[PDB]
Amino acid sequence: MAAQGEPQVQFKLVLVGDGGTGKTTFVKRHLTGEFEKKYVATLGVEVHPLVFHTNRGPIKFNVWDTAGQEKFGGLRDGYYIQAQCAIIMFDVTSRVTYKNVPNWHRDLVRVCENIPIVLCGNKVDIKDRKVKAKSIVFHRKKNLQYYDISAKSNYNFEKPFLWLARKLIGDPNLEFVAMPALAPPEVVMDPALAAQYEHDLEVAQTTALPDEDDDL
Repeated sequence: MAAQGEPQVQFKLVLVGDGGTGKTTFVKRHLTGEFEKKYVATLGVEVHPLVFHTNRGPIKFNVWDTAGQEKFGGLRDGYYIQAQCAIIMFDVTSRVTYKNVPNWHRDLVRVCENIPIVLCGNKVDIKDRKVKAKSIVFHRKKNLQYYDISAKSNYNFEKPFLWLARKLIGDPNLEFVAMPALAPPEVVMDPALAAQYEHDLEVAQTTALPDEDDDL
């Protein structure tokens, strides 16, 4: 990756979390990824090639999205194998989804040790947020980075991918030069709400009592 003219850098991204989190909606935000999606019958996985353009050139994250297998049970070893990075998604309106994040993390780490993982709390668009910055403590212990996301509004779509890219490449200076074509926001995430949520994360990030915050 250090030199130019090298063949395309692709990473296998495993997207896991409880059914109903909004994993499918999240992946589908990237239009090109949707258009180029491939369904692997044996696995029962939809692989979406998400191309992100960075300062160093294109980085492709082959996002493996489940076919809803998570609803009836765990995911097979084949799904997890050779994962370079992962995003574990929970729903901020459902406490249970957050509670099951340790289980997903454990299964993921068993197959792939020391891979960069971002935990994302989706559906921050919904006003009654149940899992707040105050209670998100899982990341500290596991050295995972946390991002508030809203699939519906394309809020912070770039951030998990960017952090993963930086860690994988090993360059903290990596920036996404252009934003990929994204499906138009279903709902608009209110700027005031976004600001408040980010502020909450930061306040406790500095080890204030809030948990995501204790995490940082």
